[PDB]
Amino acid sequence: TTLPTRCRLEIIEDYYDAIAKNISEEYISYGGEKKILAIQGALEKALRWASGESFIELSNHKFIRMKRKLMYVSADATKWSPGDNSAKFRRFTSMLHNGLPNNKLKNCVIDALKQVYKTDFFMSRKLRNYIDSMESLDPHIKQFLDFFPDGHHGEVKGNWLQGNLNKCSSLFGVAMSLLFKQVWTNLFPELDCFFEFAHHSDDALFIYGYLEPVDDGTDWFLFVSQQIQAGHLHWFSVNTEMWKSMFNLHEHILLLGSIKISPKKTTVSPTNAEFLSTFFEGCAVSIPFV
Amino acid sequence: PYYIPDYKGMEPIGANIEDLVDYSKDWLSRARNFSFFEVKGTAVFECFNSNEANHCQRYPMSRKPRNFLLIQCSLITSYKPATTLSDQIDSRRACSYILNLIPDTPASYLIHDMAYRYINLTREDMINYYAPRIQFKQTQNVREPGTFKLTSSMLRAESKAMLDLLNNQIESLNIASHIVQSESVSLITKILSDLELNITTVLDKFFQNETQKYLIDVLKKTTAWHIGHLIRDITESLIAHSGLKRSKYWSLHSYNNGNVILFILPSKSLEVAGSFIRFITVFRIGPGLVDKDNLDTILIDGDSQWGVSKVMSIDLNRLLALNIAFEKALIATATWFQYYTEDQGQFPLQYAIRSVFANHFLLAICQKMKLCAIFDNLRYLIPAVTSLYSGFPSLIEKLFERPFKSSLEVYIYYNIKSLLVALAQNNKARFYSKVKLLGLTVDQSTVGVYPSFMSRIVYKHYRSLISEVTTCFFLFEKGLHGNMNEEAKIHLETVEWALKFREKEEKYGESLVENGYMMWELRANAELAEQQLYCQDAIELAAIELNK
Repeated sequence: TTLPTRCRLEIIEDYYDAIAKNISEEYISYGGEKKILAIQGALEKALRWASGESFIELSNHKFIRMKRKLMYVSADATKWSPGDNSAKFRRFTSMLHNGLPNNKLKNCVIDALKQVYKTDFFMSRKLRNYIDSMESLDPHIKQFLDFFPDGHHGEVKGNWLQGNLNKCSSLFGVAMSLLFKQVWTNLFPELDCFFEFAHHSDDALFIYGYLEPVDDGTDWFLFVSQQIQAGHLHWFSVNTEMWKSMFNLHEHILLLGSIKISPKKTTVSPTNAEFLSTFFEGCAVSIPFV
Repeated sequence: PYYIPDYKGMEPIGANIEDLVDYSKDWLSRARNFSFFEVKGTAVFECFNSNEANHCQRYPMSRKPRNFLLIQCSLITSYKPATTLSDQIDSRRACSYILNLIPDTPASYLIHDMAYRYINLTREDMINYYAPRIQFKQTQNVREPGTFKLTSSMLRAESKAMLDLLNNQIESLNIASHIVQSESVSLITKILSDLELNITTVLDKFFQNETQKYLIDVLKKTTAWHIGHLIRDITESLIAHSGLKRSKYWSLHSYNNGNVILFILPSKSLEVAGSFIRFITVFRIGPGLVDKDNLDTILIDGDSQWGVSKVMSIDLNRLLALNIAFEKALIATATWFQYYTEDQGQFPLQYAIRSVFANHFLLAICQKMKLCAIFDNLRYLIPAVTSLYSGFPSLIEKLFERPFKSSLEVYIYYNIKSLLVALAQNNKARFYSKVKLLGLTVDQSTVGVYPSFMSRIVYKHYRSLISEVTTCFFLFEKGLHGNMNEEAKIHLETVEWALKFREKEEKYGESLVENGYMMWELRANAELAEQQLYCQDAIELAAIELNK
């Protein structure tokens, strides 16, 4: 990018790094010195919750036994994607509370975000020469030529074009994960489930706590039918293997903020020593010595 | 002494968590599809077959595979470092062999012409051709220290035809045909078998005890060692010819007792970008990096066979990569050896070391973007088939996005398909247990051996397989990722996403995408929830939760 773009991205990055380094002990896994601590705490909380047992209350003062099981999602939620909006950070920082009595620097960050919303994408000489050499295929060539009116540059919106917004995107994703956790708590006041997350660099680890029947009886199905007959229409996707529903609600909430969990590069598997060992090794070291 | 200008601010909209709870209730009250897919072994096999059919349909068929070995050489005996005296005593004898062969193709005619030109060089010019640049003298036939001239008078009709031709849509091999795959795997297996064939402080103590004893000693007698040294000498000669003065003149060199002969055509110098150096090689048929199909022609001598390759233009970056091919292969094999020792806890056999060394060497010799992309994908597919639910099919189309040109690509695709199917078949049984993780004993859905890629060994942890694929991926030079295809792809991706943004903006209004969308219109539309679009209420609520 150009110098003013670098200046604006530096302003936003510095402000968000300052506001995010303080919560690095629990949520954001800051590499180098304390990367392992937040993920270790999250895993300890998850294992402690799994060690317990759940007893959902029925209508007639009954207690149905449910098994507390966990499975983990490894996703690069904060990885830069071409389809994104830089304008969504404006309202995010508009009332992200800080210790400053005034609201001067916050307005500066808002203005920087507005300025970086606009951008122009410029052709490269080698690409122009290559396209000038027997452009044959219709769709991509025609759309590419249409995007440049003068044949040299065009207008792009939304994406910061892989600018330095890593900490800002990490904080925003942490905020949306917290929003999803609170929403899941609000929807289910009796299904005391579990959810913890930790973001390291560009990827994040999500812990989902779901419940399954122990005796494989119809008591869970009976409770689901009673709930769905009582006016709680949202229990339809909960009777059988509700961790699908947990992840789907998380994904929809994230998409509400234009954050997409890519089908590629994302793996979900139940508790496994090798899985967690690989995640810890990836968090500890990023560049192989080879 | 600076005052921050007022600029502008944003009024906080009240919003409500209960509204989003209502939306969640409405959204959960229907059928929801899971974006991920289950790994079953049959699923990955079916995906591979369907993608094979789609790739065969999309690209035109091709019956003649292209070339993969950038340099064509052979060795039967041992190799020694090349010197000026060895260079002359090999060039004379090589020209003596060449002048007894009846040409059959125009490239062979050019080779014979160059050999005749060199063997008839004057003693003064021949001596000056092997002189240090501080000592050389300008002559009539030899001008630069290691070059000579060849005008149109000496060229025959065929040679003039090839010079004129050199001076002056995308297909792919049929992957769904077992005959082509079998032929490719047989050829590559023969090449690897030839490569693996043998040729007749306290830290130093530890090194000589373990590494020097079980890696260098084992690989010293391998054919790949001497092949790499020969390729190194060839690359040194080509780099020497790459000078601006020496580029536009002919040249000739020979190595290994006149068995391997190096011919240099006048090529554009490597100072300016987009320049390729043209060279031809003649060698004796034998074990080594030999491909009969890709060879230009074969010449029959007395109880012997002599082969010549086509014109072979290479770039500066790929030339430098070849110059360090042996060292890169050795470092990759040392990394693999260390990882094997860490995983299995013992030392590798001398067959696995030879196999992995041959594989790494062949990867280093043949630098192509297709192989680099394939290994980059394989770096991520192994986690996909190791886990329970993953987006493996999209990774399969990522493998199949590029066309196939050479037999190495077919061989690597076959090996990858076998490995992935085996890994997926392994996942069938998942038993629960109770072992300690961190400070609390918990359950585990642990599946139990992981097959290797370049050898028949079996790993204890798939992190070793990831390290193996990583080492293979980094054997490709950093800079092949700046090819025309990648730049076009990234430009097109950015432009396509910008066009999608413009379409959404014109369909839903400028300010709607600009400032985000309110939630009541989201619930009255149910389509606004997508990428490149955000809900102001969601941002408000996320900010509140973070502020909490």
